[PDB]
Amino acid sequence: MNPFHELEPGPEVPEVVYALIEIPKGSRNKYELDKKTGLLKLDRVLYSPFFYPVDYGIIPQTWYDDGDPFDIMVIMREPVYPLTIIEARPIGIMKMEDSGDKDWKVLAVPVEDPYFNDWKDISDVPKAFLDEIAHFFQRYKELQGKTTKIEGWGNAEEAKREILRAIEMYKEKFG
Amino acid sequence: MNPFHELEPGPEVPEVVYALIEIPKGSRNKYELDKKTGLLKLDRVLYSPFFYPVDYGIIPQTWYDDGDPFDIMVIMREPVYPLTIIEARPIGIMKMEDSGDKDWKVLAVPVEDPYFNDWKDISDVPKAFLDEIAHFFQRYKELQGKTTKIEGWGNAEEAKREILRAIEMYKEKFG
Amino acid sequence: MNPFHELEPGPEVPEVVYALIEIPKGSRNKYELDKKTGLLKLDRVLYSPFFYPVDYGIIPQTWYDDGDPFDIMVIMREPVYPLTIIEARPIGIMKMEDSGDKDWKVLAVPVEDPYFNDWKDISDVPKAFLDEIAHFFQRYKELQGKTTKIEGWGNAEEAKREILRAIEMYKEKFG
Amino acid sequence: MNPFHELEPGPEVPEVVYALIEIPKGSRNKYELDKKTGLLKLDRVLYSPFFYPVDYGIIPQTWYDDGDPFDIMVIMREPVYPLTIIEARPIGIMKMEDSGDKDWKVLAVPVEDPYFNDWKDISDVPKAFLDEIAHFFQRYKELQGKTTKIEGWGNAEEAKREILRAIEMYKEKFG
Amino acid sequence: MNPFHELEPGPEVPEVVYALIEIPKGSRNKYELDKKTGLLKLDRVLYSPFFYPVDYGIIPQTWYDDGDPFDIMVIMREPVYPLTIIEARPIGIMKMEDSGDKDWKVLAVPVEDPYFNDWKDISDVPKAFLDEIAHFFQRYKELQGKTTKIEGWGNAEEAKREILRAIEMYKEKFG
Amino acid sequence: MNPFHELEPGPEVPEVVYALIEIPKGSRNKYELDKKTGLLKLDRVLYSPFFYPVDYGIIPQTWYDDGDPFDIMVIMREPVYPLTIIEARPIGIMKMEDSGDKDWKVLAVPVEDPYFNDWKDISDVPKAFLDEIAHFFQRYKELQGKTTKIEGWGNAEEAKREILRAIEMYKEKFG
Ligand SMILES: [Mn+2]
Ligand SMILES: [Mn+2]
Ligand SMILES: [Mn+2]
Ligand SMILES: [Mn+2]
Ligand SMILES: [Mn+2]
Ligand SMILES: [Mn+2]
Repeated sequence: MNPFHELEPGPEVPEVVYALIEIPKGSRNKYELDKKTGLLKLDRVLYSPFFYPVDYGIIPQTWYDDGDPFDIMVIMREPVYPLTIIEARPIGIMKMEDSGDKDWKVLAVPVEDPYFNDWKDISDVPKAFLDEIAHFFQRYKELQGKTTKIEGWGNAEEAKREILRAIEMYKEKFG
Repeated sequence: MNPFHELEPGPEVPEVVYALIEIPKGSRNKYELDKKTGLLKLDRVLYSPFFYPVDYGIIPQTWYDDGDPFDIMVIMREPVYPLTIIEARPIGIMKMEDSGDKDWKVLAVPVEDPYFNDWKDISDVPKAFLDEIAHFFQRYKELQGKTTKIEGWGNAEEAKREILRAIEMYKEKFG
Repeated sequence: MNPFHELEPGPEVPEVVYALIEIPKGSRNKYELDKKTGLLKLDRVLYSPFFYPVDYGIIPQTWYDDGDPFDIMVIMREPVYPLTIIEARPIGIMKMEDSGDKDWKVLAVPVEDPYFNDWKDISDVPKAFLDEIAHFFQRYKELQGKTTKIEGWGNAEEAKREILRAIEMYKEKFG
Repeated sequence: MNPFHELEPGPEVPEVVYALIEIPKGSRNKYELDKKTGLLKLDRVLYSPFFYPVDYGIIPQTWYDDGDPFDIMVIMREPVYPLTIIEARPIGIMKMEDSGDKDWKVLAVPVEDPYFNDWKDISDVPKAFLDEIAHFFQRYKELQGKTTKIEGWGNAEEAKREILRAIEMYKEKFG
Repeated sequence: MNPFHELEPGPEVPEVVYALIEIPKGSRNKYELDKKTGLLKLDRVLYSPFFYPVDYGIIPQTWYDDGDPFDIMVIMREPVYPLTIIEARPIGIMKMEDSGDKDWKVLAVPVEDPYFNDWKDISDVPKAFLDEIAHFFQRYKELQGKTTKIEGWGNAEEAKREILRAIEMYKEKFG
Repeated sequence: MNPFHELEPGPEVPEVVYALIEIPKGSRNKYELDKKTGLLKLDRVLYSPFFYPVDYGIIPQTWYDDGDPFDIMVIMREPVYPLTIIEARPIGIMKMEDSGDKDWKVLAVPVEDPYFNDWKDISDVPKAFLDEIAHFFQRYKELQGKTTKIEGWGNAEEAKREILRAIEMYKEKFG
């Protein structure tokens, strides 16, 4: 029972996808779905006193250029628990490379929080909030000798194209 | 692996049942067991700044008039995590309709918290605490245009009859 | 010393005011400044499982129609501690009556959280969030038999005029 | 100003007293009012992984056999912040000796939490909860080599007589 | 899907084992893996206001003298969620009997928290921290009439011998 | 009264100093004592999702090259509340420049937490923890366009000399 393989990418792809959350906002512990058992695993404790600024996880049945499930960041007011599924509306995409392939990350809002009803595109997000997320990813591995370049942000349409591409990559890899 | 179908309704039905908790007390996020995978899912974020006043979930292998597993509310001092099983003693039952069928909810205490040892019936609960729970359910969907009528509270015996009825409903539906 | 009397209403009244916080967002306990002494006092525990949706306090050296210091609600991502001073930009005002008294409340954002840099008027707030604040005040005293009437929301300009009026009422009262 | 000296012992002594809280329920840090100044001070960190089971503080303008202000324990569902004033109804008293000193402690409920409306005497408290409070004081200083003797619990009447006695000791000491 | 049987004892036994956490540090609720379904279950609420001083759980595919999976205590700065796997370096072992067979417990640190990089043996732990853990286990069931004798602490080498013995016990019992 | 002016620098200067805490570990809100009044004020919300890695405050009756009270960082397992006094043993000093000003900060442990009994100098601190504190100050104002230079860490002896120097600067400034 590995929810990464068992759940479909979403109920109305790519307008609404499922986000399987691994890390709640506010966590300094970096969790991930164990590849084998699908249990939650501690990947590492961040080397710096930083916390995930968003609920962070993966879209089920996706694969990406970086050889991982496609990352998704969901803006939740109250963080969820790890392994919670959220119906999420993609509104943009963070463009970054940590190495050699794209490690881009979808930015999304919960469909079922009315607070975010008018958040439909990247332009709807407060600039300082985008800058805080980009900064987190730019620096959170700095003490691990890792450097990352944030290229910028793409819009909702680009996010949705990339989601479809990641769904196709998963089908091509696993069938 | 869906714990709703896999776990028995309880170790000594209906004097002690299992409560599979979906929502810890204090949550504004309304979680539920995903029908298909049995993973935790965000159903919605409550539209108002209210929090679940009890640990809330379902009794495994039950079905009810409203076409859902039978709801159970467990009074915990320290909330549990979602998907935690609690051995629970039914002490009463909240009578309400949100629509057209009974959406009644068992009120229970943890067998293994000695704080609640003398809580055996509805009359053992502070009146204001019952009124706070009823009020939560009366108003928590008010901004979703939903109206609910709380009829009142039934006693431990009535709660136990309803649990047995819900166990029979599940057997009749699924076998 | 009593901070309600010792602090000025703000550093750039009424464009920027001091909010002296009594109740952090997420509190079910209703604290209030004892103007006998400067000390935080538990006014009551809310009768329902509701939490303050905003950091809630008073503007120093103000008074109001309801015989209290003028209320201010500050939108904070991370709640502050009681008795914390926040430099706040008024962006609107909630118009409500409590138990027959005009009991309006300023809505404001923290000047020094860049997240809110572009919140400058009431139209900048998500409608669902305004609705949730109003609903809270509509229902939080319902089990206490008290009645509130929410009239609606005024804009930043009206909030600022009310601030000036409340500043004069303090002079009228104590001066 | 020093709130231990500036506040009265209560608004309706000894039926209702002020509890000036030093330690919120759930704290492992042992705070205490610095009666040099009014300020909260870290007295120590408990040597064991135990937490205060009650909101713990002092009654203003009291003194006691052990050379401290008279201790009061308030049963709060949601803990208050340190230095919060609570209007408290004494319902009993814990009789204990600390390091050879009479060090009894009032047990009280908040007047303004309707949850506790019918708690008026020591027989209203769950026995397991009384046991847990006593056990905490029995063992919390064990790694510090200190010995405590818990004698038992007295009723509301005895608590109130002790409150009056402690009020007179303050006059004897400072008056 | 029972993670106790499904996961291997560790990636580099016995230098690095997997710790499947049942109870996060700070919990008063005592959780355990349900024997049958492998869901988290509330075993009991501790009878005293004590909290687990470490993240507590089991090593997968182990069995011990006491007829349970072998216990492991992991020192985490930020507690994990129940059912999280942690790669853990054994540094010592708490020797205790609660009854008649050894109920010894491995003490470990997370490999992937650099804070603990130089914690490799029992001598690396602050004495007061060992004393706090031993005290917790000595007293936490005191109100349940249970008495426990803490014998002392063994070193990293002894911990590793015992882990290997527990791995062999599991193979002998289940195959 | 203003605790920065009313409290002495410590009970056994400079071996033991008072730390007046402004910011609890784990805070993203940057609080500071308003030396206009004694009151806690929100200075800003950090622009990045970082949290203070230490309990952060000032030493009473000190002043410094940067025109502020001398900064002190206290390593607390459980964070204290703002405005809490902690008796602290200096063990080292972080040497850094903020915006062109010498802005060094004492590192200290609480005298009354036995966990830290053997932390008496800078070599007693895990290197990763020193690195995480420095990194925090290296990057926490990066989105604010401010530059900091971390020089390194000095030992307990140097910290204590700096404390004496800062005590004299307060006399120079106010005396
Ligand atoms: Mn990726
Ligand atoms: Mn139902
Ligand atoms: Mn008002
Ligand atoms: Mn005493
Ligand atoms: Mn064992
Ligand atoms: Mn400085």
